Amino acid sequence: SHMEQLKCCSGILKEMFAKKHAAYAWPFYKPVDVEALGLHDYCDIIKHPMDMSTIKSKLEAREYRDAQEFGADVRLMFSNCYKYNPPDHEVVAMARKLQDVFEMRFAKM
Ligand SMILES: Cc1[nH]c(-c2ccccc2)cc1C(N)=O
Repeated sequence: SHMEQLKCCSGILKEMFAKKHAAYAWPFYKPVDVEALGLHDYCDIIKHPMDMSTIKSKLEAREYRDAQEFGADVRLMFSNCYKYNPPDHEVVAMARKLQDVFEMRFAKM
């Protein structure tokens, strides 16, 4: 059921925003501020930017037909981090930690 799926998707994103995962989930809360120092080339490398607040708004505006469409945006957010940043950057390790939380929840639904 697509309706039951999207309510579970809202639940997964709720845990991702919770205090428990806050230590590594904070860089993915809001869209990447391209006006900040060191992020002048972000728009040149990342063509489709995605973050948790945009996903939350897209769920509320019913922009996802099913769980797979929600999952695609969550993975786009992580893939943007892996593409733009160097492999040894701290944000890449944080992305892996938050993706572990998502992948385990997304598989068990
Ligand atoms: C995903 C991501 N978030 C941030 C960030 C930086 C400062 C404050 C809030 C978010 C940077 C990146 C990145 N370098 O990819």
